[PDB]
Amino acid sequence: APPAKGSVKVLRTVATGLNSPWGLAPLPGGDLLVSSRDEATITRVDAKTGRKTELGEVPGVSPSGEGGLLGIALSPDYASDHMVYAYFTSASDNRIVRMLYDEKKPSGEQLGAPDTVFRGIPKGVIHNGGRIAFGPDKMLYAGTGESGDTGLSQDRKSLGGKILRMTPDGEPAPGNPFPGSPVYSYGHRNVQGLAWDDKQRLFASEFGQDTWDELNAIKPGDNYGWPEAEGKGGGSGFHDPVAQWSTDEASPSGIAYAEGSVWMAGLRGERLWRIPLKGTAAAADPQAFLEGEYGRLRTVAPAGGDKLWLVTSNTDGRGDAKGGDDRILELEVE
Ligand SMILES: O=C(O)c1cc(C(=O)O)c2c(n1)C(=O)C(=O)c1cc(C(=O)O)[nH]c1-2
Ligand SMILES: O[C@@H]1[C@@H](O)[C@@H](O)CO[C@H]1O
Ligand SMILES: O[C@@H]1[C@@H](O)[C@@H](O)CO[C@H]1O
Ligand SMILES: [Ca+2]
Ligand SMILES: [Ca+2]
Repeated sequence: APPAKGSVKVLRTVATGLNSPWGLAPLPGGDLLVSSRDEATITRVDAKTGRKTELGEVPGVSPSGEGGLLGIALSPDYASDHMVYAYFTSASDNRIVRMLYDEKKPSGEQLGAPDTVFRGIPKGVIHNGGRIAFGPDKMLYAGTGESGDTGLSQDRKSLGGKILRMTPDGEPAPGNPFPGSPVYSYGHRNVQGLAWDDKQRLFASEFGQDTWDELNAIKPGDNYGWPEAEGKGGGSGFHDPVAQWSTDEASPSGIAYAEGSVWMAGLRGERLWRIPLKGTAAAADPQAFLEGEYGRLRTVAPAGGDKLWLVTSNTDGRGDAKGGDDRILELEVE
């Protein structure tokens, strides 16, 4: 369905001056919530003006290296329950909490005390994963990393190097591949992107080491090969990527599905990748857009129809931040 050749138009800059923006949760009314990894804040961005409101600081966050306040996601029933979920690196682990958001409260006081729904994910200075999202099945999904310990990914008993699927209350999701376990898929290095297509099939981005970054089509119980395999050609028993990229051209974090393609934000690549899909295969060659125009790109989210939100990441410790960084852009895509 999507054309082989795509396009990306930057309609406008929506907001500026964000610090280490990471998680992005589009609100029903058109506004955005954005987390800061290193400041541990969640901030509301007014879509029209770019005006920023600090909701508050998430308690218990311990930023260091790639860890800190990471993915955020609205409850599937957010419109009525006003619950915001957050994945973050604590003193001891990575974990997921939920907080009651009340926009009628003073700035800084808008987040209720966190309810911890899931704990115990391995942490390190690197490879903490951190992207969370609710699937069309109303279950909570989380990408993790192996924390720099390559031995965790293949170990079904370790929460490191996995995609997890749980109830919103933090219990293993009914119908998961392994009895009593929140593990959905394994053999992952570091996963910071999740998105579903129109047929409710999950895709995930992944950072490779020095050779191949990945876009994977995720099936429950499948083994994506890390650390014995990296990129395509993993061998029998391993599930290969839909597409792979050199680490200098990608190093991908967030992904979004829109207009029949996966859109993938590249950090080191400083570019937005388009992967048009036919079923769970690439329909045509992936194409990159915006290379070096806005620096590092971390997060991309659907804004409805042919529109995307895109978040830069030049303030995350590995960029050269320019005046006004980091920013959110509005894109119109094909
Ligand atoms: O191979 C690379 O050049 C490269 C670059 C980056 C980056 O641009 O920050 C990451 C990685 N690799 C990587 O493997 C990884 O897990 C990772 C996590 C992050 C992040 O900032 O959260 N960046 C990177
Ligand atoms: O190193 C390059 C950088 O200069 C920019 O072009 C983005 O892509 C990276 O591979
Ligand atoms: O039928 C598939 C549809 O599900 C979508 O993936 C686009 O490609 C078509 O061939
Ligand atoms: Ca890498
Ligand atoms: Ca793999």
